Amino acid sequence: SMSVKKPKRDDSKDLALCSMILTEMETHEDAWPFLLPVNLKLVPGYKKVIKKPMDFSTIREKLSSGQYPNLETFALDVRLVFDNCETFNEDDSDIGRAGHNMRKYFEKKWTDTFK
Repeated sequence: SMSVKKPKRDDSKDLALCSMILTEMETHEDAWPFLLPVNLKLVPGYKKVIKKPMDFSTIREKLSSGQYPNLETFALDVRLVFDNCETFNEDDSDIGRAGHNMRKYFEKKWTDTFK
């Protein structure tokens, strides 16, 4: 509360480390469904159903331009990519499987780097 603070967690490396995690996600073989924004002209249903589209390129731009205030807002956008994928794709599809794999991969790197 006022004039009463928990000890300062060092956050000075967070930007660099989120950038490393994102690089690893970008270079995974199963990243291909997530590298670019879904083309809303060419994919029926996407625009109406997926209220907040997110992809890796868009995360990378946000990251590089100071649009994440902290490491939790970065993790929210990454999870959004996988939650959108589950909303629109069958579990038993190549894209559906890709999204499960990528989410598992991300969650391990996140825990190992920060928890």
